[PDB]
Amino acid sequence: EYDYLFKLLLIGDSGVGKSCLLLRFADDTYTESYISTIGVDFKIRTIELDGKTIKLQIWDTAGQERFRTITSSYYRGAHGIIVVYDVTDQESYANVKQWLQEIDRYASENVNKLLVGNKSDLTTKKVVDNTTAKEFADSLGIPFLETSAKNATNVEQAFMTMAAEIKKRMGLEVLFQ
Amino acid sequence: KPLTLLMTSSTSFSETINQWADILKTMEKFDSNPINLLELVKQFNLYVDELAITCEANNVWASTPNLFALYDNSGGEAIHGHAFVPYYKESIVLRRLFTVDPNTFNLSRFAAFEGPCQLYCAAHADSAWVKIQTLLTLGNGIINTLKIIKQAQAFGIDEAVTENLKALKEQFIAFQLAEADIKESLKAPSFAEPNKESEFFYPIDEKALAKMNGYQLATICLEELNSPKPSPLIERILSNKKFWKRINSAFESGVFKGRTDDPAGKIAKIREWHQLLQISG
Ligand SMILES: Nc1nc2c(ncn2[C@@H]2O[C@H](COP(=O)(O)OP(=O)(O)O)[C@@H](O)[C@H]2O)c(=O)[nH]1
Ligand code: BEF
Ligand SMILES: [Mg+2]
Repeated sequence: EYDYLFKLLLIGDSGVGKSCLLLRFADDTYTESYISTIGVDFKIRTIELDGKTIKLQIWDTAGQERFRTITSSYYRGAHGIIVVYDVTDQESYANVKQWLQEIDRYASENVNKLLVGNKSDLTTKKVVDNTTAKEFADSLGIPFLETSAKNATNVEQAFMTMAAEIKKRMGLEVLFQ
Repeated sequence: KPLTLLMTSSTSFSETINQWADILKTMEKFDSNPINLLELVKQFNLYVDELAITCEANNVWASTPNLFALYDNSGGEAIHGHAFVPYYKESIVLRRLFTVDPNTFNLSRFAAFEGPCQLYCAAHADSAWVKIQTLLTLGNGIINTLKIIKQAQAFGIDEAVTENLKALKEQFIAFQLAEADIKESLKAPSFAEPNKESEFFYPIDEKALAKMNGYQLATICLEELNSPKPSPLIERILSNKKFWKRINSAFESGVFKGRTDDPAGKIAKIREWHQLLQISG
């Protein structure tokens, strides 16, 4: 039984670590196998925030344009959407702008967003400055976070805070007209 | 009032779709649980392979770097286990790009072509490659939708077992329209037409080969072990002493670890073969 049922969606360029992120959250495991997601997948994990029990229904999407038609059809029905980039991949960060566009286009007007830079454990190759990124996120009233799916760094937090921002919006919507 | 989708009034992906399209063309009642997606994966993969053979035979792709050669921004770096080699045959890239893994129902990564191909698509919308992508992508999709549907149902998500299922069917139609467009194009005539050196790459001259770096060369050697018998191309690469430092270096980088095609076994073999060929050049 649960108090809340939130539906989340992960999006971002191919190979940035979406699936690796979701697996870490749901199964606490990490595989190094080079597998690429077809279309969409989903895992489920129940958390409790503020004494309230929240069910998370999380869907992974495929980053390749050749799958967009299939993935896009999953936006509108989402409470929150985590956009992911690779801190070692400059182009994936530059694509975040376009990814945010796809949200305005398929997603509900008042859907919760969240910016994530993954692979933070790769200190040597990191190429996207955190600072530069918190700015952009701030410029949009969006939360930000750097995760490593390999290590569990900030992973549980990312999903936790997307969950938190939803309960907050869910609550304001019940309150005001 | 069970309706799981029925397997054999077809044993080939294209027809087996429409025994299914057929009866989703024909309602209320559904255990997807009994459905053989895995068998569906076995068929689709043949569909892909057979469609690839056909393309290479009809000369449909028309040095001879391949179609995607001018769009490589990889800097010769290895992208998730694969480096870009401009001498891959288009029909192998095809295969690598759309064949579904039976153990995960996802794709094995062929990352170095993921971007150059998209770019190529954006610049040749009328191309055959696109029409083929459109088709095989829908094949991947159908597969996926079935996977989802099974577990959605299996999990509850009445919303899920429903809204997809509308779509699963809807994909069937666009497939057909695809089969139709592709078909007409392969009906076209073609003059006759092979490379003794490799099953996978176009011919590579001495000059071209030496300009490859360790990741590119390693990638080629790993690709050649997909053939049941040692290939001339790999003997050429492994028998050259000047290449080895950078091939082994790339192996040690750890970049190929995640591959699904037993890189450990392949690499162990390659090192053995090189040891052998190092004697008597
Ligand atoms: N070092 C490191 N590598 C990662 C991390 N996350 C993902 N990767 C690598 O990136 C690849 C792609 O991850 P994946 O989840 O499959 O990407 P996506 O599902 O297409 O978004 C993985 O196979 C890993 O090799 C991470 O946190 N640290
Ligand atoms: F490469 Be992942 F499926 F976006
Ligand atoms: Mg994925």
